[PDB]
Amino acid sequence: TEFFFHTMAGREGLVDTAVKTAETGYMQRRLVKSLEDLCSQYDLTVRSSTGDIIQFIYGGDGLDPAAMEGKDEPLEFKRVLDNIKAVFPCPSEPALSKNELILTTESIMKKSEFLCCQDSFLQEIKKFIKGVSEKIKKTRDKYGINDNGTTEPRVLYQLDRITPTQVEKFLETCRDKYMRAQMEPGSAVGALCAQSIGE
Amino acid sequence: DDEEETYRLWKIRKTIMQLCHDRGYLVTQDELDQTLEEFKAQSGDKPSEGRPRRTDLTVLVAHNDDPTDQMFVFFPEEPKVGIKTIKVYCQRMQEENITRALIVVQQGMTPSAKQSLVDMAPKYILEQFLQQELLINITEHELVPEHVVMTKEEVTELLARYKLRENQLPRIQAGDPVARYFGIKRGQVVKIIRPSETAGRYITYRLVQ
Amino acid sequence: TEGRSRDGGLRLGEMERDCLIGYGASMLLLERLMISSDAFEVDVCGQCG
Amino acid sequence: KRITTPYMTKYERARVLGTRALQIAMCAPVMVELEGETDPLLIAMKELKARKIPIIIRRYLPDGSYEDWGVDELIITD
Amino acid sequence: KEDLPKVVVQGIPEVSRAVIHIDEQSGKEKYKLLVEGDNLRAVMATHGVKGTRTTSNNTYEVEKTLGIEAARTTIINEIQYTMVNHGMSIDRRHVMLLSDLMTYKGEVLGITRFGLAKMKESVLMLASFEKTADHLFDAAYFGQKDSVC
Ligand SMILES: [Zn+2]
Repeated sequence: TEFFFHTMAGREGLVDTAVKTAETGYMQRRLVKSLEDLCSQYDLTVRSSTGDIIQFIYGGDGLDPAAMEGKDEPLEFKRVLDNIKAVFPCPSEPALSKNELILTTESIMKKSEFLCCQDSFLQEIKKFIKGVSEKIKKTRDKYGINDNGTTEPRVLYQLDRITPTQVEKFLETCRDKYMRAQMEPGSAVGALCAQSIGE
Repeated sequence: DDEEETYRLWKIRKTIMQLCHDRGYLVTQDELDQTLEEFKAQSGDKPSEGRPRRTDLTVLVAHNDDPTDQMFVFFPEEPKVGIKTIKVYCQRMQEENITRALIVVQQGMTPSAKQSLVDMAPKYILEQFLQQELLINITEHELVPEHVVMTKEEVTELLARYKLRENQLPRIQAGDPVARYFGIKRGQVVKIIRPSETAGRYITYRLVQ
Repeated sequence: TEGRSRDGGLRLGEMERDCLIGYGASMLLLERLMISSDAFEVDVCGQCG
Repeated sequence: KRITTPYMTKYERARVLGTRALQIAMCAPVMVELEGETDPLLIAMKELKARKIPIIIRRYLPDGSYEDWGVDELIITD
Repeated sequence: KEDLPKVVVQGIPEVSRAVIHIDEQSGKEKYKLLVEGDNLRAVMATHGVKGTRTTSNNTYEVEKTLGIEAARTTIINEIQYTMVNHGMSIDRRHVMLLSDLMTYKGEVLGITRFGLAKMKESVLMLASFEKTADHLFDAAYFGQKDSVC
């Protein structure tokens, strides 16, 4: 009895495999047969073969999904900061307070090359660095860590140790990654979208 | 009786007057902050006063730029508006020399009257609606962004930027609710302000047909 | 020709002409589909068409 | 002033390498020195790394305007 | 006598059923109303309902009642919601593109033989897809030129 019931369920599961793929095939063909033409241009609009605009900016941001390290997002700043910390553990540089952090970053971000960046990204990194500044404040407060650099248990400074060279490296690498996540003009967005919806 | 009906009349006044305000024509905040009870104080009662002209408005002059442009607001009490009523309100509009007239009907329009409402007078516009549509203002809904009508200079700037010809834009059609909401004549462009998962507002432009 | 029984080589259905576009390659598609397979030359008259 | 991106895209890399390989396959002049190489495409990638290729890409905008960029002058990366 | 009992007396003629769904999460242990029916305009014709926060799953309904922009957002929303409802991931840019394509013409044009005719113009790709002979003969009738584009 159980054997027969179990086989009745097994064949039931079996029979759907090919039919689902038939319906998948007549999704695939009719989609790509309509959407394959769309191309992304050097001005960053998306235009039909007749040249008429469809999207003024592709994807609202001009960024290829193939670059997103985060959830549809190009970066995870926690990970990046940890990585940069590990590779360059310079012991000579001093530690910085919230004031030093903010003045150092402001000293750098004002550079024009950053101003060539999407303002939104700059504001977001501002928020990230502001949050870490607040946390380092919390830590030094909870351990009353002297900014003068004079306390005996030197270990106390290792808690949230960061250095200006590290700030420079982190910011420049963030710029690099963001810049290289852009979609390249000439790519066939329509075909990739079609296959992404189909598979 | 028909407490809901009185509430509906209150709400149609509220919403129509908010619409006309948004369209730039003469409205004042003290009017905007009217209350249902205050409206009760103004009006009579559903059985005592009825559907006819009791609290409707025609003060809606083009306070925005030139009050000489003005709208009527008419409340034909008959469930179905016939061509003869169209003539009655046509001579109302002509006598008053008013350029616009917002019409609301209870249960719709006759074919002759429906036909006339596209050819009555090129000089005049008599936008038609039913009370049901006006019970809510579509602008308040979550599922729609804000919009703006763009002046020819701004249109020129945009089409210069990307070097387009207006026919190359995305389209919007005259029959869309928002299009009627603002009475946008075809051959124009409106800016769309799309919200986003982030503060970055998505801005985009669309041509009316 | 058709296949192994009669010396036909391979078939490259629509669903690979799709992936070639996916990558975006153009000279590969042009070659694979008209140069190598069955290229031919014809003559037309401009005046009448 | 030029507006297009200063980096070279995948597609430009592909086509420039392809066409220069076609050229080099024939007896066209060559500039980078060769260590017993025999394949055209390897000569092509050597030169591209050396930025020796005699080509200018003429990018086209949709409206008929255009820019020019020197292959020796774009930003290149692996 | 057999006909009269069927007649409507009260309620929405077009509504089939509704239900008060109830929730329990800490944020709020409250109630919410779910409806089946194909007149979104009708329900917002009522007092009590927070009509500004309504929604109809049907694309045509939202298009009819709120306009094309709401229809577009609903298309993207529904594709993504159904996909995650199963458990798939798909980058939102793809689905955003596909959303806009359907509506750039000022109307929702589905991916159908009818939509395709209303969306493309060249001849061969019509003739390749479906209704070939019809398209061919009508094209010869019109004397259409066709660019290789
Ligand atoms: Zn001839």
